[PDB]
Amino acid sequence: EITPDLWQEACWIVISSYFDEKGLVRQQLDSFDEFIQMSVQRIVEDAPP
Amino acid sequence: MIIPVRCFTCGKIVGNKWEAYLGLLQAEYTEGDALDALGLKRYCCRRMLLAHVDLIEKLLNYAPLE
Amino acid sequence: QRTKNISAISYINQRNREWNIVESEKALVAESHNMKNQQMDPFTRRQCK
Amino acid sequence: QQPMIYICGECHTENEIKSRDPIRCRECGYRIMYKKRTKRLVVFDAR
Ligand SMILES: [Zn+2]
Ligand SMILES: [Zn+2]
Repeated sequence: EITPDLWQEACWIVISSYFDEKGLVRQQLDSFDEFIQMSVQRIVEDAPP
Repeated sequence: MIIPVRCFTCGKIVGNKWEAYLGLLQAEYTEGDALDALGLKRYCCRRMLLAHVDLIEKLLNYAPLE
Repeated sequence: QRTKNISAISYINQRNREWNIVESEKALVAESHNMKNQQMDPFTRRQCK
Repeated sequence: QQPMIYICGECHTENEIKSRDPIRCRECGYRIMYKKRTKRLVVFDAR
């Protein structure tokens, strides 16, 4: 059921869930992990014999 | 990092009221009522208990030995 | 080591945040209830077209 | 006769370290250790 006029509070629960699941610096960690996960393997594989 | 000893503006001793304030908040009271239950009339001395952050706990987590 | 103080502080924090959540919810329901009239000078909102 | 006692990093155990010696804890073996407070007349004014 829709949430009329009781929405200031419900608006910040979603924000809290987001900031709990993903940190403030999550982009840095994700980028570095993706690097260490795929980029290195890609670079070492695509290099010619 | 620790509750001050005196109210900066007023000077009334507030250091000896942190444990009491926590107990009063814990049992049932609310802040606005606990504060005047302790006897903090002037709004200058209330900021001591409302705004104060308790970091000494985090500091004690780093036990030197054992 | 944390039986006293270190645990009581956490207990008071959790109960206080729960009390704040319920306080916010009761404030929201009360704000919804008292919908008789809203005539205030210092507030405004855009209305295009 | 002061052998320059040190405090191990994690053991928090005293050690006797002299010059021209490796810096390690008597047990476990770590590479970090701090010094002990002086014995001087540390006097502050509660001002
Ligand atoms: Zn004051
Ligand atoms: Zn060692």
